[PDB]
Amino acid sequence: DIVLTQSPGTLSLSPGERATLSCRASQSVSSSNLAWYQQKPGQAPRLLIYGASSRATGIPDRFSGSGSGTDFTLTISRLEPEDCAVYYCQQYEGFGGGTKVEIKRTVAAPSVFIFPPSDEQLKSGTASVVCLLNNFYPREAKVQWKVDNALQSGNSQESVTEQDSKDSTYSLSSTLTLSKADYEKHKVYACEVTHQGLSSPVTKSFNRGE
Amino acid sequence: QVQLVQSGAEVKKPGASVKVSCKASGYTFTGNYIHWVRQAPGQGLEWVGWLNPNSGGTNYAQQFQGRVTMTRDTSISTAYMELNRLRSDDTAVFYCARGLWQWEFRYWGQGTLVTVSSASTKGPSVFPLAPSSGTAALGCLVKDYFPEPVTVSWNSGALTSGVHTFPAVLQSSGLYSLSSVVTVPSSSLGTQTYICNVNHKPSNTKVDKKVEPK
Amino acid sequence: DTITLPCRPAPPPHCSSNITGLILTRQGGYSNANTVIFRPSGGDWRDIARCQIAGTVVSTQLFLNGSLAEEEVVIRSEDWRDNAKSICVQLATSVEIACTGAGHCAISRAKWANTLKQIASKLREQYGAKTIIFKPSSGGDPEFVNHSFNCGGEFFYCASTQLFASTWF
Ligand SMILES: *[C@@H]1O[C@H](CO)[C@@H](O)[C@H](O)[C@H]1NC(C)=O
Ligand SMILES: *[C@@H]1O[C@H](CO)[C@@H](O)[C@H](O)[C@H]1NC(C)=O
Repeated sequence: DIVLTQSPGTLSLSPGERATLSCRASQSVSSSNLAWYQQKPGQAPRLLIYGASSRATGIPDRFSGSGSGTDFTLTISRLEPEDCAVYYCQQYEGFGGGTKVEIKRTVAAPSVFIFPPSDEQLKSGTASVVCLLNNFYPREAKVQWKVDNALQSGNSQESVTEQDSKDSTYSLSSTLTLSKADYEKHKVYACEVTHQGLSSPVTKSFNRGE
Repeated sequence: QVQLVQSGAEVKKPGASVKVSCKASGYTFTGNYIHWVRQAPGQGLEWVGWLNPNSGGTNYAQQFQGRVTMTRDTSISTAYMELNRLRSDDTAVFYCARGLWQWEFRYWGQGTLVTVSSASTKGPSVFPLAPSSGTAALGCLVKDYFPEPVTVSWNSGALTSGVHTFPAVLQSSGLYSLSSVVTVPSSSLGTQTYICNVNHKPSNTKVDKKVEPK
Repeated sequence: DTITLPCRPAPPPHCSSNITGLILTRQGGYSNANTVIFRPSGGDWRDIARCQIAGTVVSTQLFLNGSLAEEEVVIRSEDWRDNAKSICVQLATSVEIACTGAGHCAISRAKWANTLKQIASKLREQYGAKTIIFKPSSGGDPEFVNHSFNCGGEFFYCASTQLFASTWF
C-alpha cells in the first residue's frame, strides 16, 4: 500500500520565519493526488493544497506546495501566529501522521508549586497531590514524584494546556493519586522538575501534617 | 454555498450501536460521494469509507468491515453512518466530508463526538488547592465527573489574568478530572477573596468553592 | 455442478446472455496481510458507461452480450490506486448464463472458477503477487447490489452472492 510519513512530528518556528513541512511516500506516487490540510483545535480539517501544488479557494498565497515521486513539501513563506495547527498530507484514503506547527520563543523556566490534599478530600478516602508547572517553554519537561525517596510510577497523570495565545508558553499539572491509607503511610511528598530553563532541577516538598 | 451539518454528540455504552447523520445542501446530493473520517482524541485522521448517494454503493475500509454500515436518504439529502458493537477504544470524532471531485475534501461537517463508556452522568467534587508560604498560586480540583465538559470561572469573570484551566484527563475509574489554577500576589491573600465557579451542564451542577489559605 | 442465481422476476429462456465482462471495486483501507479484496462495483451508471465494453444490453456488475477480448482477459482502470475508480474486466471467452424460466439462471461452476483465476492472474500484475479474494457486494439499491439487466422491456434482478466468494493464491 501507500504510507505517508510526515516529519517532523512537531515543528517550532519563531514568528515570521519560513516553514517547511515534508511528506514522504513509501512508494513513487503521482503529484495529481497529493493534498494538504490544516486542522486547528476544536475544528475540522481545512483543505489548503490539492494536486500537490494547486491552492484551494480562500487560502492565502503564503501557502505553497511542490514535489514529485516520493517527496512532497508544504511551504509557509511567513509563519503567522494564526497558522498554529496540525497539518496532514493525503493520498487517496491514506493520511499522514500530522505535523504540529507551534511558536518558538525564548526559553522560559517554569514556576513550580505543590499542593497537599485538602482535608475534605481525605474524608472521602482519596488523596490528590498536585504539582504545578506554570508558564514555561519549550514543552519538554520531566516531572518525577518521590514519596519518602521512593520514585513513584503508574499513579500520576499529567495535563498540558495549549500554547498561550500571547506569551507562547505552556503550563503543566501532575496529579499523584493515592488512597487515604497509603497517603498516611509516608511523610515526605516531593515532585522534582527538570527543565531546560532551570540551571538545576527544582524540588518542591512538604510533610504530611506540616 | 455547500455545507454539511452533522448530528449531535453521542454517549453510548460498550456493546451498543450508534447512528450519525450528515445533511448536505447547496449542491446536487447524488452528484458526489460522501466520505467519513475518524479521529480519536489526540490522534490523526483515519478514513472509514465512502458512499455513492446515487446508487447506495459503499466501500468500507478493511479495519471497519463488519461493524460499519453507510446509507442515505435522497429526499432529505442526508447520509447516515452506523457503527455497531462499539468498544471503549471506539471513542472518537466522526466527520463526513465531500471532495471537489472525489478526494480533495474541501467541505467538512462540524464533527460528531461519539464517546463509549459504561459510566453514568455524575457531578464533580470541587476541592481547593490552598496556597501556602511575590507570587502565590491557588486553584480548584474538579474531580470525578461524567461526561465532558466542565467550565471554570474565577470571581464571576473578574479574575482572568494568570488563569490556567487544564484539559480533563480520563481517570482509570471512567470519570473525568481537571484542575484550574491562578497565580496571585502574596500580599493579596487574606484581604482578597478568590472564588472558583464550576459548572457541569450534563448534571446541572453548580459549585462555588472559596479557596482560603491554611 | 452449476451456480444457480436467484432472480426476480423470472427471466424467460430467451433472455439468456453471454457474460463478456465484469466491473469491480477494490476494497480500500489497510489489510493485515498480502490480500487484496474485490467486490462488484460500488459505483453507479458512470462506472459502467466509461467501461465501454458493453453492447445494447443495459446491465450492472456483469456485462451481458458485450465486447470480448481477442486473446486473454484485459483489465483496465483510470487509477489502480484510487479505490473510488472501478476496475473494468473484459473477458476473452464468454461465459454463458442460462435462465430456466422459474426465477433462477444457471452458470457452470468450473468455467466460472476458470475465469476468476485468469482475472486474479491479471490483477496480480497490477497489485503484485498477493492473495486475490472476491467478496459479495457491499450493499446498495436493488439494481446495483444485484446483477440487473433488461430484456424485452422488463427489468430483472439476480442475486450475485454466489459468484463472488472465492480465494486465489
Ligand atoms: C443476448 O444475446 C442472446 C443471443 O442473441 C439473446 O437471445 C439474448 O436475449 C441477449 N440478452 C439480452 C439480455 O438481451
Ligand atoms: C454465446 O455465444 C456463442 C457463440 O457465438 C453462442 O453460440 C451462444 O448461443 C451464446 N449464448 C447466449 C446465451 O447468447
